[PDB]
Amino acid sequence: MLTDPIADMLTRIRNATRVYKESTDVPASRFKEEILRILAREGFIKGYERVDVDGKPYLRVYLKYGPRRQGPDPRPEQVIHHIRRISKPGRRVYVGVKEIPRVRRGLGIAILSTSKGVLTDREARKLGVGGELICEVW
Amino acid sequence: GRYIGPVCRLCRREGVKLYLKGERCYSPKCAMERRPYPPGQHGQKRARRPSDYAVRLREKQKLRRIYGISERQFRNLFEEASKKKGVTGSVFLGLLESRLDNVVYRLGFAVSRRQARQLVRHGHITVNGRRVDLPSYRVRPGDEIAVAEKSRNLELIRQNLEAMKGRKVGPWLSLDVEGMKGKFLRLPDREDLALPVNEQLVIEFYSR
Amino acid sequence: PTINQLVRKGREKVRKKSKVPALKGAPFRRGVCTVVRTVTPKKPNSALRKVAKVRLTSGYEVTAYIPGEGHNLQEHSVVLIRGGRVKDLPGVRYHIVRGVYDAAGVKDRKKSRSKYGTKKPKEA
Amino acid sequence: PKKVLTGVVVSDKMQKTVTVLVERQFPHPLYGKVIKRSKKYLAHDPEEKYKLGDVVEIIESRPISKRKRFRVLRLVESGRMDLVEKYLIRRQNYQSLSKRGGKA
Amino acid sequence: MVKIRLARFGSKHNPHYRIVVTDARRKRDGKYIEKIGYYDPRKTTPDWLKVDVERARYWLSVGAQPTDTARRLLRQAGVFRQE
Amino acid sequence: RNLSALKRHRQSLKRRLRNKAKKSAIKTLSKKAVQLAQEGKAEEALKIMRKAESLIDKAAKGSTLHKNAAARRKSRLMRKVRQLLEAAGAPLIGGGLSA
RNA sequence: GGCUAAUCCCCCAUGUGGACCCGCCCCUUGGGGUGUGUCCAAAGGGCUUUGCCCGCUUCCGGAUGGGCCCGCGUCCCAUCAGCUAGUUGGUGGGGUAAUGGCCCACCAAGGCGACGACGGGUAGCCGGUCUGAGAGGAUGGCCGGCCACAGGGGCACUGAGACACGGGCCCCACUCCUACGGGAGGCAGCAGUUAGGAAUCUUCCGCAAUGGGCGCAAGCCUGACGGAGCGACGCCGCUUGGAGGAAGAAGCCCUUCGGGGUGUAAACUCCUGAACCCGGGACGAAACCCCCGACGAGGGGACUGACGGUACCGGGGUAAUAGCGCCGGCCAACUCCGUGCCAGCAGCCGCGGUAAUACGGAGGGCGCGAGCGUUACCCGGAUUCACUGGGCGUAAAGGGCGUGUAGGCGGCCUGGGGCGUCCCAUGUGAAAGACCACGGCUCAACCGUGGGGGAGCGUGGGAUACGCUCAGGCUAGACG
RNA sequence: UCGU
Ligand SMILES: [K+]
Ligand SMILES: [K+]
Ligand SMILES: [K+]
Ligand SMILES: [K+]
Ligand SMILES: [K+]
Ligand SMILES: [K+]
Ligand SMILES: [K+]
Ligand SMILES: [K+]
Ligand SMILES: [K+]
Ligand SMILES: [K+]
Ligand SMILES: [K+]
Ligand SMILES: [K+]
Ligand SMILES: [K+]
Ligand SMILES: [K+]
Ligand SMILES: [K+]
Ligand SMILES: [K+]
Ligand SMILES: [K+]
Ligand SMILES: [Mg+2]
Ligand SMILES: [Mg+2]
Ligand SMILES: [Mg+2]
Ligand SMILES: [Mg+2]
Ligand SMILES: [Mg+2]
Ligand SMILES: [Mg+2]
Ligand SMILES: [Mg+2]
Ligand SMILES: [Mg+2]
Ligand SMILES: [Mg+2]
Ligand SMILES: [Mg+2]
Ligand SMILES: [Mg+2]
Ligand SMILES: [Mg+2]
Ligand SMILES: [Mg+2]
Ligand SMILES: [Mg+2]
Ligand SMILES: [Mg+2]
Ligand SMILES: [Mg+2]
Ligand SMILES: [Mg+2]
Ligand SMILES: [Mg+2]
Ligand SMILES: [Mg+2]
Ligand SMILES: [Mg+2]
Ligand SMILES: [Mg+2]
Ligand SMILES: [Mg+2]
Ligand SMILES: [Mg+2]
Ligand SMILES: [Mg+2]
Ligand SMILES: [Mg+2]
Ligand SMILES: [Mg+2]
Ligand SMILES: [Mg+2]
Ligand SMILES: [Mg+2]
Ligand SMILES: [Mg+2]
Ligand SMILES: [Mg+2]
Ligand SMILES: [Mg+2]
Ligand SMILES: [Mg+2]
Ligand SMILES: [Mg+2]
Ligand SMILES: [Mg+2]
Ligand SMILES: [Mg+2]
Ligand SMILES: [Mg+2]
Ligand SMILES: [Mg+2]
Ligand SMILES: [Mg+2]
Ligand SMILES: [Mg+2]
Ligand SMILES: [Mg+2]
Ligand SMILES: [Mg+2]
Ligand SMILES: [Mg+2]
Ligand SMILES: [Mg+2]
Ligand SMILES: [Mg+2]
Ligand SMILES: [Mg+2]
Ligand SMILES: [Mg+2]
Ligand SMILES: [Mg+2]
Ligand SMILES: [Mg+2]
Ligand SMILES: [Mg+2]
Ligand SMILES: [Mg+2]
Ligand SMILES: [Mg+2]
Ligand SMILES: [Mg+2]
Ligand SMILES: [Mg+2]
Ligand SMILES: [Mg+2]
Ligand SMILES: [Mg+2]
Ligand SMILES: [Mg+2]
Ligand SMILES: [Mg+2]
Ligand SMILES: [Mg+2]
Ligand SMILES: [Mg+2]
Ligand SMILES: [Mg+2]
Ligand SMILES: [Mg+2]
Ligand SMILES: [Mg+2]
Ligand SMILES: [Mg+2]
Ligand SMILES: [Mg+2]
Ligand SMILES: [Mg+2]
Ligand SMILES: [Zn+2]
Repeated sequence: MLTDPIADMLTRIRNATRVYKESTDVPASRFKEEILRILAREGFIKGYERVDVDGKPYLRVYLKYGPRRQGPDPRPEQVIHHIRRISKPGRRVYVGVKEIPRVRRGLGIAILSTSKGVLTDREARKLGVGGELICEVW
Repeated sequence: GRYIGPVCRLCRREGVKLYLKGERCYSPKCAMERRPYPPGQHGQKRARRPSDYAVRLREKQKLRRIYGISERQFRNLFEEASKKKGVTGSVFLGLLESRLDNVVYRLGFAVSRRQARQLVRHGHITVNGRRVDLPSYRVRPGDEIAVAEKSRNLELIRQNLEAMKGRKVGPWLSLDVEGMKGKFLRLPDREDLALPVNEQLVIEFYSR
Repeated sequence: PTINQLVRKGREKVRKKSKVPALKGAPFRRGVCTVVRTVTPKKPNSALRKVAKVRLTSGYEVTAYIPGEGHNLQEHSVVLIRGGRVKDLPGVRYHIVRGVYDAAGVKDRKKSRSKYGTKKPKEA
Repeated sequence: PKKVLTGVVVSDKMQKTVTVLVERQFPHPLYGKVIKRSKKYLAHDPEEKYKLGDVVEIIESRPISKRKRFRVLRLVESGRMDLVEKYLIRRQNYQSLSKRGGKA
Repeated sequence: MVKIRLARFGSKHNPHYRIVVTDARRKRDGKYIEKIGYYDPRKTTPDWLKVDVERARYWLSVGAQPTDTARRLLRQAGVFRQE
Repeated sequence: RNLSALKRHRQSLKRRLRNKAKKSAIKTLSKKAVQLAQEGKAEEALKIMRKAESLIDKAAKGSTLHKNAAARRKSRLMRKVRQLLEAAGAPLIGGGLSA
């Protein structure tokens, strides 16, 4: 049993990107899908699609990267440089609208989960609501 | 206890010329002509690359030795500036530049800032028609700095205000030489002042 | 430590141990001399330092350094301790204040005079 | 408003009085993680009307005795010793940590 | 009884009182019930006396007993002027 | 020395006496009626209960009992009497009780 | 022992009304209405004395003040792990303004604890204060709020209120008077003395102002307060000069012996003019009172200033205190002589053993300046107890291993509830302080007015993604 | 042997 699937996903993604995989599957959950949406919408990942593996529901997340580079180590820049779990089972993190953080002077984002649904730090602020600060991404 | 001691020796230590006598610090005698080097038995010896601290410290000493203020009052102003809204560097120079004794010097009512100081302490100066004997009194825009009638006929005030005939005055100021009046138009901008001081180094000095 | 662990035990605020048990945590303590020996320095120094056993008003018996060129401290000399260890003599953690009570001030002292307690010479 | 709390009856061994264990949840003042804390209350029960496992609503009331300032405002749900048992075991747990100790 | 009096707030030689509504038994500069005015004995400014007359009227309507000097000032602001 | 306001002490003793004495009567009469009521003697138990009622109120006329101390007394008194008369009583003199 | 007045005490009456018992109704813990029975009132005084004033009695309400109760929060040690008999609850009673083991009688056998009981240590708590980027740490003097105490302990009396700092009683310790029987005391009020201590002030002026007590008022009391005194203890302001001019020193004291430095610096020339038994001189103070009016609203009127002859204005007018620390690196400022592991320095690293920028002195220099240093203590730097924000192969740190109790944590789908969480509105968040603005004192410190923010909690309304819970389902974990 |  995974201990915290959201973390598991953020990490499958962190890992897969570090070796520049084209995509990566993660056990499917409405919730994880919700997060993927923002990820795609914000353009950190090409996209994602539901796919069964061994007859079980996963989410093929399609990674995205920058262009090949110069000098030694022609490895591309990551689109998802960062990406960390904030709230966690056994240290849940909640915030009010006035406490939503401004990830990377705006160049980054934060994904909260509100009773209005999973939103980015700008959306949540827009609809004036707060909630569980799920993660950070830049 | 505003210092009080040999002055055309601070300029020597400060490398740059500090006009702390007004007159003479112009003639071929300000020493900065013959002996621009620091004072003392080692003033001519080979210089040793100053430390970051040294640079900042000397710069603070320069800017402050110009207005002849205490480190106490000097610091008080700087703190007040950090607190005010607006680039500390300038704001600070503005406040410095708003001391009555200073303004009395800018209007030429006196040769030096030191002389201008005594002129305030001795009541020869008037803000808006009322006497003000506080060298640190802060002049605000619109205030008219003048010379007490009773002082108007003073030998010094004559030679002085005479020497100001057809003489230029800072853009943020303005003086009617005849009536011996003057107005503080507005706070000088960094651009309005041109002191041998990089006030940024000063802000840094008070950040250590 | 896990957060649960921190909730369970939390961090321990570290306490501070005084170097000057001059009790009453006063700035100075008054005392009287007993011995008025001399001690050999340690580590790599060598000299005959003037020290003093002092019965403090704080019901304490301690060795206090006697700074300055020379002194006049006897056995029943009343003194004022000011706290300050002497890096060379382990066991000495307080200085005697020249200029107070029986402790005379250093005579012919012309520089760091406020210390050693010596009035200003009537230069003329 | 008079306070109203909800808890489980963990004691019935008193005449006209039941012990109500009330639970409370909240983020830790410095470490954040939500932590469960609780307190036992001695609510007043004139008709011996309530028994163990009973989840009741306690209401702030005029003192009925020393150590007893609440009345049983009503039953929320009947029988359920999952809670009583829990309480009891934690209590039985104590029957250990000392000089002797059980085996649990 | 509850009173309407002065509370010292200025400085040495620089008095400034507050027209206050407090229980007779409290310190004078103690904790009042409500501020309803202020007074500058030396009129160092044109605004050396203000009094929320509506409020002054309230307290008097329920038993507030003004000091003589308190009453004097209140009157000066027409608290009683029925004219 | 000599703080003339020891006259207060002086006076308190006189008052102490006054109060002290009024209460004794009250207690004594009450017990008396409660005693009669119990023994079933109704007409006189009430008669006295009535005196006690009066004495109590008067005690509260000034600063002896005042407050609701009077009320408690009369209450507990009219309480015990009416009840003790549950021995075939039948409020004969229908004194203070309003049956 | 005797006499005597009253707004002293008591009796009878009147009963608006109110208290109590019982019944009924409405409300819902002892709230309110109602009926019968019962019980309960009072004080007089003053006159511009035939109506006004001060006051008295009962009741309902207001206002202010307060008691008691409850949720949550409040230091260290677990080398304190079990605690408890009025102890937990009940019934009846007592007691109180009132709830309550508050206390008592009887009955029951309970209550509390690892979410830290019990015990030990320490400590008044708060608004705030200091520090910090913040989170936090530290702290609670002055000022405002609350609590507690009045030589130590116990107790009640009188009162609307006390278990009463300048009231009372007893026990104790101590001082004092004593004809030895016995009495008298309580500065943790202002000031002052003494002791202790490194250390903390005048046996001051005034009641003029603000405020308090009593009085119809005049007014009386007020060490509260308003002021002055002493102390660089703190903060702010200010002065020891300004402008012009390089003798130039037996000796202090540098050198290549050419000179360099102190230095425009200079009891030496011109200007202003801190101080200064010199003239005038305050706001704070206009009420209570009196008269007219109607003892109202209004309107006129005597009176009264400690601070103080102070501030401040005007005149005259002297050139008129500078000190302390430091100069090896950190850290701004270097040379000579003396000394020779000595004398000594020293925050840490270190310096002195014959060329010492580190010791002491001198010249010079740096820093700050009516101050400058030192010691002590607090926060910082210290992400060096790490929540923000740390670690454990070899640096300190994985428990010798397991089993499993409490606890912490919990896969995928749906539904209910809406505890956590989030949003809205609202109440609360005293004043002071802090921040911003304007303003008063010549500035400032200081002060005045106004403005803004605000977590936490209460109330009402709402949301449901996540966490929780209840219900159902699944099979990817687990087990068979 | 001690301090460089
Ligand atoms: K046990
Ligand atoms: K009746
Ligand atoms: K009332
Ligand atoms: K009330
Ligand atoms: K209350
Ligand atoms: K009872
Ligand atoms: K602060
Ligand atoms: K605090
Ligand atoms: K504290
Ligand atoms: K009165
Ligand atoms: K003058
Ligand atoms: K001179
Ligand atoms: K030599
Ligand atoms: K030297
Ligand atoms: K520290
Ligand atoms: K080990
Ligand atoms: K072991
Ligand atoms: Mg976090
Ligand atoms: Mg600024
Ligand atoms: Mg050595
Ligand atoms: Mg030290
Ligand atoms: Mg030294
Ligand atoms: Mg039962
Ligand atoms: Mg009397
Ligand atoms: Mg009897
Ligand atoms: Mg007699
Ligand atoms: Mg009477
Ligand atoms: Mg009637
Ligand atoms: Mg009657
Ligand atoms: Mg009459
Ligand atoms: Mg009872
Ligand atoms: Mg009762
Ligand atoms: Mg009472
Ligand atoms: Mg008890
Ligand atoms: Mg204590
Ligand atoms: Mg920090
Ligand atoms: Mg700060
Ligand atoms: Mg206080
Ligand atoms: Mg005492
Ligand atoms: Mg006592
Ligand atoms: Mg009483
Ligand atoms: Mg008393
Ligand atoms: Mg008391
Ligand atoms: Mg006393
Ligand atoms: Mg005293
Ligand atoms: Mg002494
Ligand atoms: Mg007075
Ligand atoms: Mg008065
Ligand atoms: Mg000063
Ligand atoms: Mg010379
Ligand atoms: Mg000169
Ligand atoms: Mg002259
Ligand atoms: Mg006037
Ligand atoms: Mg008339
Ligand atoms: Mg009038
Ligand atoms: Mg008067
Ligand atoms: Mg003149
Ligand atoms: Mg240096
Ligand atoms: Mg020697
Ligand atoms: Mg040498
Ligand atoms: Mg030296
Ligand atoms: Mg820290
Ligand atoms: Mg951490
Ligand atoms: Mg570490
Ligand atoms: Mg090892
Ligand atoms: Mg190791
Ligand atoms: Mg191992
Ligand atoms: Mg388990
Ligand atoms: Mg779950
Ligand atoms: Mg669970
Ligand atoms: Mg659900
Ligand atoms: Mg909810
Ligand atoms: Mg709020
Ligand atoms: Mg406030
Ligand atoms: Mg101003
Ligand atoms: Mg101002
Ligand atoms: Mg304000
Ligand atoms: Mg709500
Ligand atoms: Mg819903
Ligand atoms: Mg739901
Ligand atoms: Mg299920
Ligand atoms: Mg050696
Ligand atoms: Zn110059």
